[PDB]
Amino acid sequence: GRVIRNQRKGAGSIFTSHTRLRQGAAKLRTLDYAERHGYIRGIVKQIVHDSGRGAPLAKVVFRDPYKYRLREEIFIANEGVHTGQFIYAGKKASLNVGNVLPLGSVPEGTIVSNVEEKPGDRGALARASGNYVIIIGHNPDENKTRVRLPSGAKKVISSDARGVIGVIAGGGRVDKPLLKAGRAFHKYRLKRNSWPKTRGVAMNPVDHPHGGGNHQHIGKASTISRGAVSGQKAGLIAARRTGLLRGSQ
RNA sequence: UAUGCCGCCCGUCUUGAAACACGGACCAAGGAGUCUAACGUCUAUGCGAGUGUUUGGGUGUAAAACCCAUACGCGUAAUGAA
RNA sequence: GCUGUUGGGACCCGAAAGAUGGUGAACUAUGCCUGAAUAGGGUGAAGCCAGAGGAAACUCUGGUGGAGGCUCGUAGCGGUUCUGACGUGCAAAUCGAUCGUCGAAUUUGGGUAUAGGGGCGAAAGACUAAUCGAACCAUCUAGUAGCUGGUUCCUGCCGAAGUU
RNA sequence: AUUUUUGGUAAGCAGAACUGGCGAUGCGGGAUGAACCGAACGUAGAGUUAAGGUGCCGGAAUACACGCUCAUCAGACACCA
RNA sequence: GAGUAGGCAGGCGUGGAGGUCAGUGACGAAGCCUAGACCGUAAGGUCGGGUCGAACGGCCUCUAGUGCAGAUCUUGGUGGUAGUAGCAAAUAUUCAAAUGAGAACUUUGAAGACUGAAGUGGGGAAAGGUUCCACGUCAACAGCAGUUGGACGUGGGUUAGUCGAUCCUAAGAGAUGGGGAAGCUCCGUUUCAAAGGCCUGAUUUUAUGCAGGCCACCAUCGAAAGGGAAUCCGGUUAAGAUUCCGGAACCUGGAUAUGGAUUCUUCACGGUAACGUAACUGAAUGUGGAGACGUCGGCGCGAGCCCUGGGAGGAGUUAUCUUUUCUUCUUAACAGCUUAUCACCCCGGAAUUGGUUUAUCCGGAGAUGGGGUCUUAUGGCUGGAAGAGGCCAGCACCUUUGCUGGCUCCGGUGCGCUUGUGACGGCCCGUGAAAAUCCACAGGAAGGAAUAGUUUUCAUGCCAGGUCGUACUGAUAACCGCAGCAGGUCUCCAAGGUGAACAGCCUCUAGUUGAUAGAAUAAUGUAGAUAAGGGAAGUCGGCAAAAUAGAUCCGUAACUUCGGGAUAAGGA
RNA sequence: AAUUACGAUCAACUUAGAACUGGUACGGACAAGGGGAAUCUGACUGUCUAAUUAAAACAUAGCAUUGCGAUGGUCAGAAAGUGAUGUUGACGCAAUGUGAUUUCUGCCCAGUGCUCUGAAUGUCAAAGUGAAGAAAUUCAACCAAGCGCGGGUAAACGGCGGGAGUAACUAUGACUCUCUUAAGGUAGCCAAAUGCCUCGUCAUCUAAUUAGUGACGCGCAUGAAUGGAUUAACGAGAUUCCCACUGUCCCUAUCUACUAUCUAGCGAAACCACAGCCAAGGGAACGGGCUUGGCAGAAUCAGCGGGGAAAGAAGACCCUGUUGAGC
RNA sequence: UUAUAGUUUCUUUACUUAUUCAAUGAAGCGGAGCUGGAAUUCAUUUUCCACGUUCUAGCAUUCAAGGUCCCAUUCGGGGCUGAUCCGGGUUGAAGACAUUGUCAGGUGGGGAGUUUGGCUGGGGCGGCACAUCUGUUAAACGAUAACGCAGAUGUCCUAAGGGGGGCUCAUGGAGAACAGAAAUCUCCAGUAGAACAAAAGGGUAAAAGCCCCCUUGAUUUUGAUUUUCAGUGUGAAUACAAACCAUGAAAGUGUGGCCUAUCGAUCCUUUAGUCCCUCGGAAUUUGAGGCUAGAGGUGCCAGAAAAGUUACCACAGGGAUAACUGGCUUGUGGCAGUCAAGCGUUCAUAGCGACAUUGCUUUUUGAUUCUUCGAUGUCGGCUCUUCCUAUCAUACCGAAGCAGAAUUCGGUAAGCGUUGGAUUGUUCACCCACUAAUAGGGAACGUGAGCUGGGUUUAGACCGUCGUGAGACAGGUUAGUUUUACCCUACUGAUGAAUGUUACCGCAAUAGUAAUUGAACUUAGUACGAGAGGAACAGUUCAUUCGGAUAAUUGGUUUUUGCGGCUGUCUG
Repeated sequence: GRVIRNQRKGAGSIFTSHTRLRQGAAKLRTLDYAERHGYIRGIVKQIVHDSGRGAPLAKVVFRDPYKYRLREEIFIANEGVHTGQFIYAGKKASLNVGNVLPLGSVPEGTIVSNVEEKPGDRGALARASGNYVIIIGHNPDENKTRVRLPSGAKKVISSDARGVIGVIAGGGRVDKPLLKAGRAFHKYRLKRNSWPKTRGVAMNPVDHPHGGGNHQHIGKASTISRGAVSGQKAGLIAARRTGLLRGSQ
């Protein structure tokens, strides 16, 4: 049998990200002395689009404390952030929308975003459109704060891990229907080559573990094991359950 | 050449080919049981309880011919797993 | 020395295959980069302007505008039917009429990436240089064949088997 | 293929027994035919016959003898139509 | 005395080998040809005749790549079919002369035609590679012909500071440090690297040591369509020209001396202001701009073309008519002075809400109104530049060249066509490259005066611009398809009429008139057509064809996701 | 200074309106929709079998499910100081299914599969542990994961036909039992592209209909995202009927051009054992040749498609082969 | 008992330094000290308590201030602060876990390799005719086949083996309380009609059977022999011999079952035997290996280790073998007789016909496998010719339960014709309608270089059922390339040398041949008939189907491009 679409996506020839039209790596400015001990003021110089990503990027000009420059940094604009407004990044920075303070230096119940998994990561969590973390709990004894992720999972991050206050802008983007194929086409054309997906069942048995038959049908269980080899996984990997539930998910 | 009578197209597989079975338009040339190691039978030749010079040496008119020691193979004893 | 046996290309010619190591994206497939190309019409979306009606709630009219993976149709791109032409052709896929579509999921040049149990696939086992249910080149290789075909002078004598 | 013989409606079908043939076989005859009849074959001459025939084709009695048959679908040589 | 498969024996023939016949042979070896002969049951042998020209044989033995009709055998050659099939799509040729041995095909003239500016026009890209052009020539090729040719023979021809390449980066490809791998080499291109360059004077030790000091996540390749320093006109050759010549520019790199401008504390002044003027210091470093960008719909402007008027020339028609049919009347880069949407500035203080677009946006973060500032795209005029080019007339000139003079002017118009563009607007879960390169500012390092010095962002002046490509076709004959193949192959420019129109049909410019021809008009074909009456009865099936059709007015159903259906239908 | 709705001038083509006129002609050539009533099916535009299939197949938006919070998920690499996603972060990435909108999406974890805040020891490898021995060694308990056992799960694969009798009356909706493991096909739909019988039966369309449509349903073998029932618009899709139209036909005819034909020139190929008259006979059971008859006269031209079991290609169907390949 | 600190022995934590994951251009880490403002126990040697920037889209870069030495006080350049000291651990996670290495268990069609019996009236589905046994086939020795017939085996038995001894079995008859058809008892007959483990056959009467007594010949050693047969194996059997036993008074009999079936190689493993041999430098004991006889098994039974699928398919072959024709056959189908119980008022036969029975045909379907697998183009229709007659109509006849008309049954007879449509691809079928009638057939199931391509049967696709699945379906559905004649013959037409030349006019061998059917008027409302209905020959007039001509007329055709008209454009 052939190597499946799924299998040869990871070889990464044509399936690589379309990265010409993008502004750059959206990160928080590196964890440094000024952010540890005080905070730096930055100016939201412009708020720009980014291709394959449905959340505006806030290009915010900071200074260089050590040499005479203006180190420009590319953020993911929180909703209500505007042009020329002052962003404040550090431990001592005030609790306003746009500001970058460590989760330890923040009260409980805050709606934070662009959070770090490790301290000095420069943003990992709640980075997509209309998504945010809720800082549930705390503990200064073994300084590690409890947080609730957009997936609804509770994690425990260090107190020195930073995050930007408010929700990430561009929310409700998914609640409009994409519409007539071409909208999807154009959406995908600037992220990746993962579009118009052929159904394994509609292929020949060479091409997919679903192929063949005188009727289109999977034939055996679509719930595949976790221990299934890299090449065997087509359907639902390590499916705890299946089917449409009644009442609440 | 005429005349009387006779005479299906060869090769092939086949129980059975003139075959409505296969190859063949025609011609020239090329074109298919070989050599080798090891053996069975039968026969010729030598020597014959022996036999085999030629791996090697000596020699040479020089890949020839001629000469030759010690082994070695086989035979001269079989039967037993031993 | 004839005959015979076995291993060797083993009387000669013949597979579909398999293995090793290499060469192809000048065709077509998909993505990316950087370019280019597409008359004239129909219908008349939002936004906008002026009217009329009614106690009010609110409802009707005319114009404007110029939307649409809208629509007719040219170039273009395609290939439905004629099961037309041709079918030892113009051509190893063309010709003519008829037709699909024609501002986008469009058409396309150059550059660049993906190489064979691999690619690529809006999925037909499709396409990957007229080659694809596993490309092409060389080698292993004179592959093997209980199977087909062939197997070259004369005369003389003898003369079978299809059964255990 | 005659004879014995199983299956089968049957078969130029399938399968046996003994023998003889074709295969591997020309020749005379049954018009023609692998198998039937007669005979098996160096090259010739002469003579005589086999099976089969002797109106004409066609070598050979339109021979002899006793009967039968007249068909507007005569009949005519075994295997064999 | 038969005989397949098969066995065995006796011989026939071939290439070589040892021996022998003191073999044959240029007075003719071998080979081949022979309705001549003889021997042999046969395989075969022997002889005569011819052709030919250099070797060959009998016999006794040795040895083998040793004997052919078949293998859809191999290679090479040859046939019958057969002077047959055929050489029939791109509308089409015809008369005369010339040339020549020879003309349907060549050259010229004259007709008649076609392509019809989405072309059979004029350039190019990739590809080819001399096909370009001249002379000589026709054995081969151009499926007829050939005097012709993209053929054949010998030559000639491609001129660059400005066009490209060269440079920059794009998707990417790739050394390096390193790490993997038995190894071929694989990963990665900023990484767990000690990863060199920049300028000022110095100080004049036949020119070498300083420091003002700075600055550093770092090869290279990658576009003849992206980014990009700078060229235009006229003429010129058999064939080249944005290159040659003539005239005029411009750019970059470097040198420098005058003119200017600035300078009594020196780095200019003016305007309230937007900003202006010929200049009018400016290191490190930092900052910002340009390079730098979608697509579409209408709208304004510009250039070119199209239509069109008067006048100055020439040509065509003229039995009749026509103040008319045709045609020339053109202005490059570059330099100047000027020229505008937009934006901005001052005065002013708006509701009785005004200004205003085709499109409804704008105004107390200051409208309207009055007056100003700028971008110079774009136009105007001028210089270029009339001497050029064009259209003429008169005069000669043996050749080959001329000489002389004249006109080259003034309009108008637009939902026109192409095209550049400016300000807007619709669209997006799509918001539509980067780098080289260049500039500007912030900044204030350093330097600099008046009886002599500053400044090269301005004016003039001086010098240099290498290397490679450059001809030609770009296709119904130059590229790929075995070929001079009805196929395929990327673009640019684009006239008149009809008409909505770049549709179809006809013409102008320019280009071809090439596709074997002549005769005759049977069958059957192929591509076009028409048919009385009936009207799907044909047929698997209304396949094929017929009918309908543009525009204007009238009218428009079920159903509906309320957008449609819709050009419904049905009429005039 | 006395104070209106007005002149001069130049200039395109748009639509109205009337008259006149013709062999009722006028988008005069060119150009240029046939339309209507239904069913099946896919919502639509889009895409592919270059060279026999353009479709109802693929895609699609919508819907649903599954995995994953990075010391990760899916995937790559012989390896690695290696890589894709990822210049990414759940409104994301990855993996499936169904296929617009409307309406709904039932029941079944017994089986296969997947998963787990589930329980022991039922196994339970190597290394380790202990016993015996002179050692090699044999024997024992301890034994990780997974299996096994227990739960969860069907928009996971799938299944859901269930099957009998009694009873008003004349065909039975009340009783009764046993369930194929778990449930017994629910709402719906149909002789449907799924119905064998089948040309089902009834109606309708026709003079006549194995066709069409609408109903009926113990449905050989319909059915709920292996989606079921609708469904406007769309379709070079499959099908039926009607009107217009016609050489499709009754029934053929005629015309044009280019062929064919003849000529000059140039000039192939396929195929070919030898060849080329029949009838019967026998025969590898369908002869050009054989036997017996019929017969039979040079050279041939244009047609033709009866024959040459004509040509094209070592049947691709079927079998065999101790021959392979994709799956 | 613990009080030595002499190892992890096992489990609960901790340390950084290996290993590990990040990030920065390795800037600010850690500890302490200042200033805190303060903690109040109280101004401290006590321990809790921060360390310069926030309304605003500006700016922040070349060490300035004080202080100290040099510059002889020119020029400025330098020390420390400004900005706290010390440790040089860049920062932070993670940590002896993970990572990696090796080995081990699980999972692993993602992937690789390979397999997927045989016989066979084609394969497959069945079956076992594949190893065996009885009877029959089997043709009186033996041997003998088929998917021939009726059956059987993969076991069972310490007694159902061995010996000996007593008795007689099936069944019937007559009889004895309960007791009867059947419980037990007695006698009489009783050639086996019983019994002997099974299948069947053979065998057996003081036994081989049934009852009783004792045993283990169902033992040891190896050889020869018979059947199958190669005179191999295996199995079974026979007869002795040499040992040891059993029984019996003994003769004797006994090496498993009364006889004919009941079973299995090498290699491997395991057991029995034997003071055995070997382990090769020499000893011993384990251990292993040998020697002789068993057992664990191959049922495909002389003994591979083995699942599908292909409608995407492939190669070598095969007419040894299927799907079509043809050939023998004729069951089956179709047609036709003989006999005649009877049906038909009566009446066998006008017309039919039971029970039987003899055929003929090759338009069905089978049976077979002879031809073809280096292909004979595989259904139906369209077209077209010819033939068969088993006659639907027509011609002329005979018969009748024939009055007429109508119909039925036959004869000669294939001359003559035998249709138009709806649905279906269909052949077949079924309806409507006209006709004189709408008979049946053949000719490679006529006819594809004649067409068509609906069906069938390649590849795409959908549904149902089946399959875990790939896939399957002679189930349904839709889309799906139909090639070549120019050769010979045949056929149709067209020439033609030679009969001294040429011309005209003829004859006729042979071959062909063609006409067809209906209606209407009259006969005639006549015959016939109770009536109702209702003929026929003769005499006319027209039609259908066919054929051969012909073009006056009618219609069609138009390149007569004959005339006229009309549009677009070009020729002023």
